[PDB]
Amino acid sequence: LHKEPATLIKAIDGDTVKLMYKGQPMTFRLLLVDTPEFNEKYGPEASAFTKKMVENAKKIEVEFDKGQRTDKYGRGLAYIYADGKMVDEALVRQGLAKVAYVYKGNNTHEQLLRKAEAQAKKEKLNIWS
Ligand SMILES: Cc1cn([C@H]2C[C@H](OP(=O)(O)O)[C@@H](COP(=O)(O)O)O2)c(=O)[nH]c1=O
Ligand SMILES: [Ca+2]
Repeated sequence: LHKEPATLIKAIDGDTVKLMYKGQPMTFRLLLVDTPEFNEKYGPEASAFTKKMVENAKKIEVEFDKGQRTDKYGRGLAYIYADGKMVDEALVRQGLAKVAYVYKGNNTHEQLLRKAEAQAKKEKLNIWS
């Protein structure tokens, strides 16, 4: 896989962000995770966590997987990095997302994320508390 440039336009919630990619605004849905909706338990903390990560970053990057690059809603499907740290993984490591939506062909980072989830759960963090 390859990292490509993007710039933040706006934080949305725990697992969606609006980025400018190839000069066009698009909403990205983070691969292989599910955050709670803002209205649900840990939803606000997930949203805040992603927001801080993306807003504090000097360099945002998009990494597409091998599969589908857009979903049925028009959202970009990619892993998102903030100064080299994957947001998708970080949310899972902190117990603020579950590994989820694992589809054939877009699952390169599955086992990385599962390992993070196991550690969050062992620590009883947030969702796992
Ligand atoms: C993360 C992800 C979501 N989706 C679709 C499946 C779900 O459809 P439904 O809307 O029909 O439930 C929805 C979940 O996204 P959200 O968790 O953002 O709601 O987005 C994909 O198709 N591919 C993906 O990789
Ligand atoms: Ca969600």
